[PDB]
Amino acid sequence: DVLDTTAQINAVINQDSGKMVEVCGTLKRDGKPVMYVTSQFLYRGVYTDYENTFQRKDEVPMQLHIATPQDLAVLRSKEWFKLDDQHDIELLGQTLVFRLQSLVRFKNKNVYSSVQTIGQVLLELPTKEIIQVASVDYEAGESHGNPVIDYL
Amino acid sequence: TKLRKEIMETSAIRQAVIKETAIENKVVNGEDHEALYRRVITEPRANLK
Amino acid sequence: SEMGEPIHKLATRGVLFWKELDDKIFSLDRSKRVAELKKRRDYIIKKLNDDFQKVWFGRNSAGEPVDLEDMTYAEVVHRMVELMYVKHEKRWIDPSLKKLTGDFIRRVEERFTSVEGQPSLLQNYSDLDEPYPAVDRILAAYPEASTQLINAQDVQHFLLLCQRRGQKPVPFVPALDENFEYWFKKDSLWQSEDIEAVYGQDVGRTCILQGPVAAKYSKVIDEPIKDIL
Amino acid sequence: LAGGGYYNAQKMSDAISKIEKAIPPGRGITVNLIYVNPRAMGWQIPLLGRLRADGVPIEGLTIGAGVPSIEVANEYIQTLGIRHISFKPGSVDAIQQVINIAKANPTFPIILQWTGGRGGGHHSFEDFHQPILLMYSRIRKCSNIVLVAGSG
Amino acid sequence: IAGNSYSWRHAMFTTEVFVQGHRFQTNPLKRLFAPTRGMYVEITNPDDPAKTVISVREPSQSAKLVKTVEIKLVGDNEIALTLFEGRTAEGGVVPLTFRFTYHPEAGYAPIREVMEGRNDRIKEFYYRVWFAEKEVPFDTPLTAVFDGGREIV
Amino acid sequence: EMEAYGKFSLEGCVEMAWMMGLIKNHNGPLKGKPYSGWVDAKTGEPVD
Repeated sequence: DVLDTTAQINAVINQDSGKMVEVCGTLKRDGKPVMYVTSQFLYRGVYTDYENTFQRKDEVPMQLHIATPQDLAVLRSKEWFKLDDQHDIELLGQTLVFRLQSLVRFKNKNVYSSVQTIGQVLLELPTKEIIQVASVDYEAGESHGNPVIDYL
Repeated sequence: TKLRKEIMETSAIRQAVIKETAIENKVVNGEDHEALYRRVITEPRANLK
Repeated sequence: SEMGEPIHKLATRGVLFWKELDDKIFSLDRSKRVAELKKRRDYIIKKLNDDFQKVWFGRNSAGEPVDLEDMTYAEVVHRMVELMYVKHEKRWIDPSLKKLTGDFIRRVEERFTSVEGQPSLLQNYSDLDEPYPAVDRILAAYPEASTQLINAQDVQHFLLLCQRRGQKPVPFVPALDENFEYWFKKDSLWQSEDIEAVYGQDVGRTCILQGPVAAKYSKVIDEPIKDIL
Repeated sequence: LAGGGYYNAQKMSDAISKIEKAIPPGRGITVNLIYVNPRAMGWQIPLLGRLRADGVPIEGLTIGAGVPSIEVANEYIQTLGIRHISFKPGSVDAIQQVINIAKANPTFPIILQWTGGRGGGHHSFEDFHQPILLMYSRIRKCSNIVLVAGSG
Repeated sequence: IAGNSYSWRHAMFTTEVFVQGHRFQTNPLKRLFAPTRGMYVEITNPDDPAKTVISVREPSQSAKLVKTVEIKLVGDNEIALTLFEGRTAEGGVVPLTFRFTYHPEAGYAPIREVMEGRNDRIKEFYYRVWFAEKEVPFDTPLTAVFDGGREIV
Repeated sequence: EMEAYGKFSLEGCVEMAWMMGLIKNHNGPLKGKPYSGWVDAKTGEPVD
């Protein structure tokens, strides 16, 4: 085998024990990724270099069921909810899939200095079609939680 | 029955959204921040002049 | 002491009266204490008012000393400010004591409102930063608060507010109750370190600790320590 | 450093790490804890011990008003990584206490700050001279002791 | 190993507190110079302070005693605490060194440690011991993707 | 109050409720945390 070793830093956050680094590796072979070796390391000790701490989590796939014009009216009323010019399929009856990604930067181990969530809102048709009925874009700084995930 | 709906429906949405955006603030700002910035309505007592 | 232990203090006017009470008041069993305080009430009140770290929180609008129970709601909110906010420095002796005065204010509000909905005129304690200016405004929206005295209930409330956990001990004396000891000799040092706070700002009524023999060995003030050593 | 004016765990670890940063690098800090305040001294002691383990320059502890029990001191000595320990006795037998605390750890610095009746604030009813004049011999016969005259 | 002469070599094996910034730290020489099954300690030019050199030799795994630690001076007071790790990426004994100033000014903490670069300096070490390349990508952004290279099993 | 106005003010309720013995003034610890003011005579609880 011939394997091409690619890696990037998925997160470096300073826990209490020390400071930690998350390494996501991808071993490719014949141009195609074969297995991802993730890994965490611990520079143990006391750290306050919060200027460079951050994380890219893949938010848990979630399933939101619109059932009332009240429900839909709120899912639209959201700032971060951006409906698409695909089809005007009544989002009323069906349910939606929210597969999101997000990046957070820390300041206090308790308070995110800034957070951004991007994702794709999916709908499955009766035909088993998967469409990007919309997408998710939200970002704020000095946040204590993720208002998008929470809603979901 | 149409008019019945629309009215109840728009009010529902309207006051629902409020609760939503109210919750959003408790997440972003934290319990402490949002708490300490709410109109403190005084509760009446009784003084016997 | 607080704990009941012996102490060496600069025998100031205050510390002298404190010694007196050690002997006439704090000498008697917990019970018979209140009795004696009532027989010498106004004598202990003069000595408080005149030359002690802590004053008698008793004065009326006309500047004369009265019973806490004879104070008006206004006079109290005002007297709280007078005794916890140093005018010529524009600071509270501690953020907690600001909160105190602020809370009781809120109380006086509630006592004098009788319909629901009306919000507070003190929505954030940020207002009491420059207090004497804004306090008069709040007290203004509640007319009678200057007309009638504290509801006997509110007196008790006031008094429990001056004891709450997580607050600088009150800078005065609320009454000659069963806790007159706690009121009098709790937290007495801090005032020696910041005399600008003290009533009238004289050390005469303050607790400064000194050995009996190391008092002669000091003759120059404000000597750098690098030097002395 | 008079620990008896630090009610809050945060304000003590604060003003302590203000001192570490304004000091002839290598200088040790000495905190003075009141023994008849076992409430506040409850958090203070494992606070110091915890600080030292992080690097904070505390190598000296002083226990005032009351002489700890033999095993009460033994903990302090071998728990919080201090280099010296200082007791303030006030009576003839209070001294003998300290001596035994010393015989307990014949390999450890025990500064025996002796105070007399004429001290500031909390003062015994003892005379400066006759207690020392009576004990001196025994005190000396323990090498760990640093007989430090004080008061007046 | 301290001797009777009030030297820097005496203060290195006396003070258990090495000052670093405003922190104390346990004298690493305590763990380094703790008795071992067949260790060797030499003191070259013993009574000549500025020229004294201290070295240690412990038995390798199945081999004869090898060079492990060394302490000497440089640029006046800067003491060189050096470690020598045999097995590396380049099959050659790579050295790691911590630098220390020494101001007998203050008798309590005669020894301090040279801070600046310590992180980078040590990282360099590892890099050389892992890939045998002394040149180590410092300024590379963390957004960066990292190449490990082609590889045949 | 009754003869003239026809019902009790909040001030009147508290007065009646006091003499009827439905509320008594309490001033001391109540389930640990201290407290002062009106208390339900039956249920030792406090009352606003």
